[PDB]
Amino acid sequence: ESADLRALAKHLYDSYIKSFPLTKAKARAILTGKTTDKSPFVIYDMNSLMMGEDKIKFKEVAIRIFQGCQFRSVEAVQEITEYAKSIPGFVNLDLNDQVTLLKYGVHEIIYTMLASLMNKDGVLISEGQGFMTREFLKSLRKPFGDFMEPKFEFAVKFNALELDDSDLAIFIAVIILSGDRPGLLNVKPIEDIQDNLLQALELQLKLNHPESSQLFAKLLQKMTDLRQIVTEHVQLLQVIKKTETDMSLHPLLQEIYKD
Amino acid sequence: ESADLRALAKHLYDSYIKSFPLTKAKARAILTGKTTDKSPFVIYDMNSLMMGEDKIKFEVAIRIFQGCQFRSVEAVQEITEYAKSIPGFVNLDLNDQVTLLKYGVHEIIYTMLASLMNKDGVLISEGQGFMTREFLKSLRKPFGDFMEPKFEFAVKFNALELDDSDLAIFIAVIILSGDRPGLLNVKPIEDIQDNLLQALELQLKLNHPESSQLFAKLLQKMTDLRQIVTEHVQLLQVIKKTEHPLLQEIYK
Ligand SMILES: O=C(O)c1c(Sc2ccccc2)c2cc(Cl)ccc2n1Cc1ccc(Cl)cc1
Repeated sequence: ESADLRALAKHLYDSYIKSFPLTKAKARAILTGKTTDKSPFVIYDMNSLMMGEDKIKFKEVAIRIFQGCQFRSVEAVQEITEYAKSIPGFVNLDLNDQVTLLKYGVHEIIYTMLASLMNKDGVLISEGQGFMTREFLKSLRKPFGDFMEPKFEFAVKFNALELDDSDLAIFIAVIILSGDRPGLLNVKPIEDIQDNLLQALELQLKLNHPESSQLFAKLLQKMTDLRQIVTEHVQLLQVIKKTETDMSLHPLLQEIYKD
Repeated sequence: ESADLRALAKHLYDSYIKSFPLTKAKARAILTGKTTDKSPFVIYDMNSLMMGEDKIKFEVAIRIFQGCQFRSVEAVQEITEYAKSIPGFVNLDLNDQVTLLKYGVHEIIYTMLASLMNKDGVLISEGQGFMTREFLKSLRKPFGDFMEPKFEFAVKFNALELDDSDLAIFIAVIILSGDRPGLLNVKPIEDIQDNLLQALELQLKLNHPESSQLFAKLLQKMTDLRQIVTEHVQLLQVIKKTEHPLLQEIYK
């Protein structure tokens, strides 16, 4: 029945609101100039980089950003995990599976919501207080100049679909409850929920975006882009783990990463 | 007007059946042997336990309370789904919704843990098990005292013979407690609790006419509930001193 799906859309939107303080809609207000939010201090060079500790709340310059990006990730992990817990069925699954959905589905979800924070020119940082240009990032040191660039490439392809937060919440769920991830014990109950999530999404996109022909297919097809950018990341991470054996990864991120 | 409260009373009860798979009527049948159709595997000492993972699919004392937490999390989800059926619950400020559940869940979980409990132990795994109280008292410290206070409370609580139709309005009242720290807009909250309480007060009289001042005795147990949770949280404090990083994060 329609009504059962649209009621599941409501439920997940609501959890998404309750688990993610910087929504895409908050993000876009800041990035355009609406008077519902005030303005970001742009960081675009080492000079601005250094009023940045003064103005907005917050060792090589390139690495200090990394360990900042890395701390943001763990907060984002902490946040997606809370959102999964609301996904009907998820907590009832086997527990070894729950950790395997999270461990693999987390990064794909990061880079999806990181797109809400990005436009062609840069990325909000610090709960929106900051904004860091794409040009600054790509100009950093020879391992680090290439970390956020393919994130940007995806985000501009992705943001063109013009999803709002309420669509995103359902698409986030499908991502989590995949069923094709390595090491799952009972894929069938997973697949059964994801079938329900896909149904919900399918309806939701047709209702929210009635002129957007085949947005469902175009949405789901972007699950390929995400996969590939997780792959470049992991590989790129292991380079600096031995360029700077000085630098440390936080334990929960450590667990996520199982080469 | 009493029609609305009788109407609220069944709207909640129906929502409670949809939200909670294992009801007190259901449990009660299993405990008393009345419904002989199925009989729960019982875990009375060590060797019954290791045998129990085979029958009911899921150190020893650690694995036990660890499984005790997995079900809390499941239960929280069933509570949350129920909450959203309470008239006007979803109409409140999303922050106030999160705060009512943040502080309300534990009180509700021991309440419905009481439906699962008699003098001698507690039903486990959707009732397909029964773990003896004496087996859980034999656990290592601090684990041998964990469920002992809860057992104490359930016997007193189960002594007010409440049914699921009662508990349905009761626990609603727990959730609309306007004194949870950090609320932003309390009027609507207290506005719903004063409605739940009217409906609970009527429900107690009609369902328990011979039970004198039961309303009052129910409201007094909410002292024993709050005291229980306080007592619970800081034993999880001293278990943070005795014992995947992904797992710790699912369990907050
Ligand atoms: O998942 C279960 O059914 C369960 C469990 S899980 C378990 C089963 C066997 C050995 C260790 C843990 C449980 C454990 C204890 Cl010490 C007390 C009550 C327990 N239960 C029953 C329970 C039901 C509901 C809620 Cl809210 C919390 C607990």
